[PDB]
Amino acid sequence: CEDIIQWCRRRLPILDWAPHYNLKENLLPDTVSGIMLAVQQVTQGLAFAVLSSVHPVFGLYGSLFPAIIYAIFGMGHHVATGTFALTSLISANAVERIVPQNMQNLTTQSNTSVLGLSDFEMQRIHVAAAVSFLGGVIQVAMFVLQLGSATFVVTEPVISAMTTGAATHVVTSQVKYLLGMKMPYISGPLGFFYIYAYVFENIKSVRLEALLLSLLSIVVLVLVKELNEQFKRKIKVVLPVDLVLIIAASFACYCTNMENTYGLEVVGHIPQGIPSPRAPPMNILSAVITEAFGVALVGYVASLALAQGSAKKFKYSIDDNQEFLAHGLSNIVSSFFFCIPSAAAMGRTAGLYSTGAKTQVACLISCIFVLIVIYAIGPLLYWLPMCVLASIIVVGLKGMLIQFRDLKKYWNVDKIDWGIWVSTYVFTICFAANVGLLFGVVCTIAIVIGRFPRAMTVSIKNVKIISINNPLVFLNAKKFYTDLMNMICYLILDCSGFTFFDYSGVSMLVEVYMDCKGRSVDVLLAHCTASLIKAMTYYGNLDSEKPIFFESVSAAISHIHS
Amino acid sequence: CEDIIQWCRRRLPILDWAPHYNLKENLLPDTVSGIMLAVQQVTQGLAFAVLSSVHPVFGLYGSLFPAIIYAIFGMGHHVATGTFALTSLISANAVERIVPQNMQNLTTQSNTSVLGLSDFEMQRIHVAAAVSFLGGVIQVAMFVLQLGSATFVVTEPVISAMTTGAATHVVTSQVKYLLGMKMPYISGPLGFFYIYAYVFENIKSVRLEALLLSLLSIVVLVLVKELNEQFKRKIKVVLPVDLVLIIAASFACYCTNMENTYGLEVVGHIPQGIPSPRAPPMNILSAVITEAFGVALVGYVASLALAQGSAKKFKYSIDDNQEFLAHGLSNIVSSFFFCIPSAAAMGRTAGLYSTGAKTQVACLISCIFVLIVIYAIGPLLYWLPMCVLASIIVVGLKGMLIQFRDLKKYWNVDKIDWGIWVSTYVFTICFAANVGLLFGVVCTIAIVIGRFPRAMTVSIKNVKIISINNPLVFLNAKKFYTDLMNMICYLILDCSGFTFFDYSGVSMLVEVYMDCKGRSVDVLLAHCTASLIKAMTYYGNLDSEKPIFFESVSAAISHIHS
Ligand SMILES: [I-]
Ligand SMILES: [I-]
Ligand SMILES: [I-]
Ligand SMILES: [I-]
Repeated sequence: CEDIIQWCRRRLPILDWAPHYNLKENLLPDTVSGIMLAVQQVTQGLAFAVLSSVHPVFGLYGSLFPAIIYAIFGMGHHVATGTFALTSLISANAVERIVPQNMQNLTTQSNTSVLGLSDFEMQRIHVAAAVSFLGGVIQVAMFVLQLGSATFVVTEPVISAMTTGAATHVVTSQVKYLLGMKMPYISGPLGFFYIYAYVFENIKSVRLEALLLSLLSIVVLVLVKELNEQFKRKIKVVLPVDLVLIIAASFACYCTNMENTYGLEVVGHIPQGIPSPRAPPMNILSAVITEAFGVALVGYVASLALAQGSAKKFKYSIDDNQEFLAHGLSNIVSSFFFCIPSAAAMGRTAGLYSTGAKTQVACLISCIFVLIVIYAIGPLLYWLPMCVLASIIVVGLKGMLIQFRDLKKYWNVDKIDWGIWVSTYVFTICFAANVGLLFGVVCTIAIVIGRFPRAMTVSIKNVKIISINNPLVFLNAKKFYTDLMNMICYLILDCSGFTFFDYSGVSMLVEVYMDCKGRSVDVLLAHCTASLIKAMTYYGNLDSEKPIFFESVSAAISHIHS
Repeated sequence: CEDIIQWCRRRLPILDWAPHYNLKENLLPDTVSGIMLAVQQVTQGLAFAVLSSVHPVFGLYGSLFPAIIYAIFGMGHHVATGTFALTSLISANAVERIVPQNMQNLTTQSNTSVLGLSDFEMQRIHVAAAVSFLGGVIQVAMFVLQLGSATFVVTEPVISAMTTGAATHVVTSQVKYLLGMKMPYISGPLGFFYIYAYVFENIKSVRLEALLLSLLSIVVLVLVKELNEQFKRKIKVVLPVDLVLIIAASFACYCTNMENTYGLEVVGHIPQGIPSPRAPPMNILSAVITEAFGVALVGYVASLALAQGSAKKFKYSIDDNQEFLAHGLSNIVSSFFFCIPSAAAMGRTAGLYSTGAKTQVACLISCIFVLIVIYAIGPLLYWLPMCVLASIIVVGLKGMLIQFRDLKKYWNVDKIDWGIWVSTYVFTICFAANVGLLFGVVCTIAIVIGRFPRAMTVSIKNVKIISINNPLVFLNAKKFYTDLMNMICYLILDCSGFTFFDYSGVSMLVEVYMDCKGRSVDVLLAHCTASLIKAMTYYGNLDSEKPIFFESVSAAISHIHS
C-alpha cells in the first residue's frame, strides 16, 4: 500500500538529502569538516578505548561503522557518532568486573586470537561487544514501542548537570596520564574522591617529565584554541593544532629514547586490522543488563540533545523516535565488528559547527580517512605519549566543562531548576552519569507533581464569574474545592480553559455543585466541551430538563435576566 | 511559647472531644456499638492471627492495645484499629520465611516460654512483632518529614481495586478451612492459582462435614444479614447473628465428639494472658524491611481511606499527617505486647455506621469487653470450629467484595480510570496487595503525565486574543509552541489563567515572542503575574522602555488605538 511505502521511506532519511545534494556549496565545507573531524575521532577513539579497559585499536573501529550506520539512518545533520567517553566509563565497569586484572598473564595467544592481539584482550573486547549489542537491541525495542515521544521528561538542566558531572569524571580519569603514575581500577559510589586520595597518598611516585609534557601541551592547546576563536574574522579557517601537536610529540618521542630514558607511556601497537565479523558472546548477555541499560539511555539522551540543538539552530525538523532506531542499529551492527558502545559527543558537533559542515557527508568523508589510519598510519602511532593524548582530551572537554555558566541563568529565571541542576551535578559527581540522569528525571517529575496542589486553580473575573484555568485532575482536585468554597445568589463557572479531566475532577465539580445548591447559591456552567456534560449528568444524576449547561457566559447572563 | 503549646495540643485530638462529651445522646449508641464491635474484633483477631502464621491468642492482643493508642492519638471517629487481614497476609511471608515449618518439633518449651505456649511459637510471634515495630517506626518517620500531604497520588480507583483484589486473596486463603483439608504454606507471584490447583488435585481429601457446616453457616449468615438491612425500618436494631452462630457452633461441638468422630479443626487453646512487655528482637530488623514497608504503606492507605470517608459523611475535618503518627504509635506500642501489624478494617467501620456510633468511645468500650475475653472467656473458645470462623470471615468480606459495582460508574464517567481499576485488580490478584498499590500509583502518575503533551494549551477568544489556559511546564512546553504557531499584525496573550511555570515555559514563551517578531506580528502580553515579567525580561533581554506587558486586555486594546 501507499502508506506502507511512505513508512518505509520515512525510516531512511538519507533519501531525503542524498538526491538533493549540491556539489557547488556543500562539498568543500563538508570535505574540510571531514578532514578536521578525522583526527578528532581518531584521538578520541584511542583515548576512549583505553578508557573502556580494552585495546586502543578497537576505538578506531568504533569511529568507522556507527558513523556509516547513523549516516544511513540518522536525522541530525551535525551529529558525529563515535566513542563517547560517557558510555566508555559505563562499559569499563562490566569489562573490569567480568574479566579482572588477575588473569593478565598465563594466556594462550592463539586458538582464534583475532588480529595479532594476545589473549585476555579478546576476553575484554567480547564483553564490550556484548554490552554494545544489548544496548543496541534495547534501543531498537524502545523504538518499536514508541517511547521517543516520552522524551520531554528529560529537561535541559538535567542534561546539562549530567554532562558537566560526567566531564568532571572524565577529567579525573585522565589525571594519572598527565601525572605519569599508575593506578588500579578504582570505581564505585565514591570513586571520584578515592582517585584523588590515591593520587595524594602517592605524590612521591609522579613523573616530572610527564607532568611538564602535559602542562606544555595543555598551555599550547588552550592558547591556540582561544586565540583562533577571537581572531576568526582575520583567520577564516580553523588551525589544526591537534594534528601538529600529535606529529611533534611523536617525532620528539622517536628521535630520542623517551620511552626508555625518561620512562614514559605510549600507545602500544595498533595492528593493521578490520578482521572478519563475529557474533557477540550471547552467553554474557545476562550479566551486563544494567550496563546495557545505562549506555542505551545515556548515549541516546546525550545524542538527542545535540540533534535537537542542531535542528533548532539550522531550522529543520527531526524525529525523536528515529534517533532510537539509528543509534540501536549503529550499536547492533558495530557489536559484530569488535566495537565499544557508541554515541554522539558534543566536542565533535562543536567542531562541525566551527568548521562549517552542511550534511552527513562530512561525517562520511572522515570515515574514509579513518580507514587510511587502519591500514597505513596504524603502526605509525607507536610513539605518541599518553600525556599528550590526555592533554588533548582534557582540552577538548572544555565545551562540556563550561556549562557551569548556566547556573547564573537558572538562578535569575527559575531558582527551582537551579536546585535540580545542583542536585543532579552532585549526584553525578558522587555515583555516576546514569544515576545522575535517573535522579534528575525523578526529581523533576516529583517537583512538578508537588506544585499542582499549591497553585491557584480558578480566577475571578470582573452573580460572579469564575474561570477554571487549569485541568482538573487528581493533582489539584482538592485544592480546587477549597479554592471555590473560599470565594463564597448566583455563580457562573466559565469552563473555556477546562480542557481535560478525570474521575476526581468530575466528582469534585459535582460536589461543588451540590454544596452550592445546599447553600442557596446556584451554579451555572459554560462551554464545558461535550464529554464533561455527559460525565457530570451521569455522576450527579443531573436532569436534562433543567438549565445548567450554557453555550457561553453571555448565554448564562441572559438566563439570569428572567 | 504559645505556638509550641498549640502544636503539642494538636497532636492529641482526644482533648478535642473528651471534655465536650455528652452522656445523653452519645453514650447509649456508643455502648451498643462497642458491644457489637467486641465480637467482630474477637473473631477477626483470632482468624487473622491464624492467617498471620502465629498463635490465635495474639490476635486477641492485636484488638486491644492499638485501639487504645488510636483512640488517644487518632482523628477519625468511626475508625476501629485491629488485625486487618491485608497486613497479616504480608507479615505471614516474613514469618514463614524466617521460621519455616521444619523446626516445628524438637523444641524446649521452657527458658522464657511466655504464657504456656511451646517454643517455635515465640519464634514466630517475635518475627511478627519485629515486623510491626519496624512498620511503626517507618510510619513515625513518614510523619516527621511531612509526607502525609503527598497522599493525593493514591486515588479512589486504585484503593478500590487493591482492596477488592486483597479481599479475593483473603477469600482464597480461607478455602481450606471451609473445605476441611490441609495445605502447606503456598505464596508467591502466582499463589492464587496454585492454591486452587492444589484444591482441585486433592479434591478427594475434602471433608463433607466441614463443607456442610460451612455452607449452612454461610447461608444463615447471608440470609440474616440481608433480611435485617431491608427490614431496618421495622427492626430498629442490628441482630447479633455472629454471636448466636458462635455460641450455637461451640455448644453443638461440645455436646458431641465432633472434634474426634467427624474429624474437625477447632480453635486451639487461647490461654489467659497479657504477659509482661518485651522489646522486639532488633537482630531481625534487617530481614523484614520489605514486609515492614508493605504493612506501613498498605495499612495507612486503607485506614486513611476510611477516615476520609467518615469525615466526608459526618462533616468534620481530619489531618492526613496525624493518621501517620497515630498508626505508627499504635504499631510501636503494640509490638512490645506481642502484637501483629495493625490497621483499620472496612467491616468494622461499616458495623459502626450501621449501629450508630458517635465517637471513639465505642472503640474503647469494646476493648473493655476484649479484656473479659482474655481473662474469663479465654478457655471457653476451645470448641469453635474453624469452618464457622471462616464462614464468618468470608461473609464479613462482603463490603470489600461488593466494590465491583464501581466498574459501571468508572466506565460511564472516565474510561481511563476504568482501565487503571482493571490493571490494578489483575496485578493485585497475581502478585499481592502492595504490588497492586505500587502499580496503581505509578500507572496513575504515568497516565496523567502522558496526557499533558496531547491537550490543547491555549484558547482563542472572540488583532486576536489568545488566552493561556494551563500552566507552562516541561510537560506541555512544546505542545504550547505548535499550538500557537498553528493559530497564525497583532496578537494578545491573555495570561490570567497562567499561574505557575518553569524554565521550559519561560524559554518557550520567549521563543514564541521572537518568532512572532520575525514573522512581523507583534505579541502583547497581559497580567503576567509579577515573577513572569522578571523572568521574561531577563531571559529575552527585554527592555523596560518598550510596551510589552500590560495590566489587562483592555489596556492592550487601548494601546492598539495609537
Ligand atoms: I565525550
Ligand atoms: I560518568
Ligand atoms: I480486613
Ligand atoms: I493480599
